[PDB]
Amino acid sequence: SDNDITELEERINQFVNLSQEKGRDATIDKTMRWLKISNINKLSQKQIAEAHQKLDAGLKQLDSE
Amino acid sequence: IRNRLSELLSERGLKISRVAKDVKIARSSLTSMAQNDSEMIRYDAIDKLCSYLHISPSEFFEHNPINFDFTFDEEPNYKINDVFEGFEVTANITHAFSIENFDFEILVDVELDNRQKLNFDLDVSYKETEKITNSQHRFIFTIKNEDENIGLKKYVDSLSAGLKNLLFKKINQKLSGYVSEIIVKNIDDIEELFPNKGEKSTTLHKEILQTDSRLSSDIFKE
Amino acid sequence: IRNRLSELLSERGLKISRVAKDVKIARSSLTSMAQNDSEMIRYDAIDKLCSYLHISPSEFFEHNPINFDFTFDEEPNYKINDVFEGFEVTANITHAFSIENFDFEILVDVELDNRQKLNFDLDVSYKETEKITNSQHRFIFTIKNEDENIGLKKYVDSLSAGLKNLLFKKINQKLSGYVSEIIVKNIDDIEELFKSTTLHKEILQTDSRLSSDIFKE
Amino acid sequence: IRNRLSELLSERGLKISRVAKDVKIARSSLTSMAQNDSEMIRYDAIDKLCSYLHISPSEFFEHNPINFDFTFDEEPNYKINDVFEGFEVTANITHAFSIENFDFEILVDVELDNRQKLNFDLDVSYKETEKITNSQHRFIFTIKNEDENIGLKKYVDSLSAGLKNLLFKKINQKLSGYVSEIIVKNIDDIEELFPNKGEKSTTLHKEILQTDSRLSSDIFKE
Amino acid sequence: IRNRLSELLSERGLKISRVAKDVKIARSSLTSMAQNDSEMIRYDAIDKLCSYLHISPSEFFEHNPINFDFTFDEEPNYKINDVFEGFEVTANITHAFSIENFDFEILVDVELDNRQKLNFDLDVSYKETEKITNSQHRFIFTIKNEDENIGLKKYVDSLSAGLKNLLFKKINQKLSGYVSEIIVKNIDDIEELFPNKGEKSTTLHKEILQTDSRLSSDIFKE
Repeated sequence: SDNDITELEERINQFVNLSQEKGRDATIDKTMRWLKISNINKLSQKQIAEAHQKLDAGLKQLDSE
Repeated sequence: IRNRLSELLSERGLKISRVAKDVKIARSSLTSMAQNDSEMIRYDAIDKLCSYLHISPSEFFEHNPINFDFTFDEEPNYKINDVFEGFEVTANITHAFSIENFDFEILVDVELDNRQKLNFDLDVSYKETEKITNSQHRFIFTIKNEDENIGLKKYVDSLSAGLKNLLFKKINQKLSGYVSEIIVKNIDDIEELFPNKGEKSTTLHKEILQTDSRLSSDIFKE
Repeated sequence: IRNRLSELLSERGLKISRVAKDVKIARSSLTSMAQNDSEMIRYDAIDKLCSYLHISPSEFFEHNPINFDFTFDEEPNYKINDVFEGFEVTANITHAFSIENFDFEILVDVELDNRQKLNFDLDVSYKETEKITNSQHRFIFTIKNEDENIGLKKYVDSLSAGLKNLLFKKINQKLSGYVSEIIVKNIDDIEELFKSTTLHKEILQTDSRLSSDIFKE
Repeated sequence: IRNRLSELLSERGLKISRVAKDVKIARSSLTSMAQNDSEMIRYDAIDKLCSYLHISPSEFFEHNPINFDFTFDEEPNYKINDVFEGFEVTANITHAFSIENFDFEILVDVELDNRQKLNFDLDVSYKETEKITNSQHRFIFTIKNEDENIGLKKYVDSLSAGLKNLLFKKINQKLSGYVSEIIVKNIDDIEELFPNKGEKSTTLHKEILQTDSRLSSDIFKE
Repeated sequence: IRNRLSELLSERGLKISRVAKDVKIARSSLTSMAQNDSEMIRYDAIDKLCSYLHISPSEFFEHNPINFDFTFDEEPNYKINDVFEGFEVTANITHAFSIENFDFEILVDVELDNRQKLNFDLDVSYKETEKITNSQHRFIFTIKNEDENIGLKKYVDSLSAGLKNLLFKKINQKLSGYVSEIIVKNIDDIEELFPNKGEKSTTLHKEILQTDSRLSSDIFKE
């Protein structure tokens, strides 16, 4: 779902950037490791939605931090 | 027993570095030995310090014949629910897991000057995961039978304030090590993917071992 | 600083093994620490000993504010004579060689309780070799300027007998290491053909002691 | 017979751990031996305990010369209908199967001090699969000829309460083992696909062996 | 503490085999347990014996609260000259070697009913390699400071004759094991080329381990 992979990619890169903005070193490969996905480009939609839940929660927590 | 270095230099007003420059003893070792935490001491060190401070070892070594030996349960009554609240994303012990309960028995064989030794049993249960900082937390335990061990408290408070603090340290350190050991065997590694402050990435293991659980009871107030 | 565990046990007749069993401490460590030989002591050890012996750490640790420091000349005045003959019969440094001269000054600071400290220079020259054993001979050095060290004797015997013996042991070791380092470099190894020892090893084992009115023991 | 450790330390008020710290005996072994269940004991153990408690073996060991030996039917009259109501999804013995009937004969060769031995026959029939917890159940049996074995009850109650409890334990344990053995041979493996509570996956076999069937009759009340 | 089986059946006049046939206990285990040497026993075994003999455990077990714990020197003062006079052709410990001297310290922490414990030091030296038979020898040791340990003897003789014999056995056995251990580490294997009597071939090691060194002193007469 190239539209989903762009949304997922934008959020995971946003999460990486926010971590770096927080001063916490962040790399895309690690945030992909959080999703434990082997290929972001090819994934089932439900997994993109499931991944979002992980990133959004994490993104919000650094906000509180 | 404990060296009174901290009390000695507080009374003198001198600093550890100043003493180290005077007695030619390594700053790190001397500052560690200044704290009662160090368990080993050198004869050269006691000679140099006693001479520098112009005092006999009497003032250097605070000794009380009442020996408090502590033993812990080989198997405790511990339940640790695992809550997967993004420990990796947030390095907080609460995010990694939570102690449902942690109760066990701490046997204290208090020994007077005479070989006569009195044993006190402590039903100690986990009470709360106190959050000292946003970064780390301290587990807090409580003695259910502390009222029974009122005589133990009488013996604890019968010692000097410095020796009382040394016991509290020893109890806290043993308890921390024990709790961290149990938890690290019960909880899988939860590595932190993103380092906080980019300084280092720490696995939950490093956090729980770093976590220092200090027992809280009227038996041990200070 | 003088552990009196040894003295205390002689007072109470308590065997070292008996104390080790009662205080749950290794016999080897307790016996090593008994004559204050080890330079490291565990807080647990002293705590257990004090509680067990019903003593304050005062009766365990005897300390005299006075401090003695010994500095040896970087370059000593030494001459060597190597016989190379008779070492083979049985370990004997004297047959293998001997030190014709080994005069050198040792700067000794006797520090008083007052920050001020007193510097005394003693010149010790090779006097003879002590035949303590046929296998081992200990070099003897005599103080030439004992006049400058008259106060040195007074400070030395001002300390307790145990402390005096401690000093004598330390100075003896230091002198032995000094002379062995100096000599082994100028001495070729001789194999003990008559379990296997090289004259170098002999030099290492051979010690030296300052025989003087200032240090009689 | 049984060591009176449980009764001894109840009277003393001491805890097993406290005794273990005193007599240098392993906590697990000592706590097991504290219960009358242990079938073996060490002279070292009896020496250390008798000395610690400052008591002769008389008090330490409670012995009644009346020996109750139990034998069970090689072949019982057992009918076990299989009703597989989702045992794999719900771990309840009821869901796995149900005992239509389980009657058999338990021969008890009660022996007095004298070699004179009296044998009592027990027509014991399954009565109900009592559900102790939502997780596990206890099979309940009943003696049809218990009124005939009224003399047996007279002999049972003629013993000490501790020894009576020890017999009840022995009878229950033998009966449980027997019943679980018969059922496990009669019922195929019904593995539990989903670990119970997710903590561990246990097969019906493990459940029935874990199941403890205690006989219920006026002969054995306590 | 020791089971008084030997004394019990001596008084009854019965034989171990006869008892074993009665209580269904293995002859070897029962005969070993009849001797005080056994360090382990079964509740089933005590139940059966107490019932068969119609006696309470009081008579069955003899316990004296005075506990004699023995400790030996980690390093002894031992000199063992090697004189190989054809040990392989003649299997005599004397032919294999000879003890020049074997002195060491045996610490006995005698404990009364109260935790108060008294320690007695035994300067024990090898005296003679007593030759019990032409085949084997017994090493004999002697306590130099036995006169100092006169109080120990007072405590030893204060016990029952059976318990005294049990101590003597324990002391002998520990001493034998210790001496054989030291010697076997100090003496190389001296295999016996010709089986002794042709029945079996035994190495010096087997001979010294078989060798049983019993201490001899007025402290321990019987």
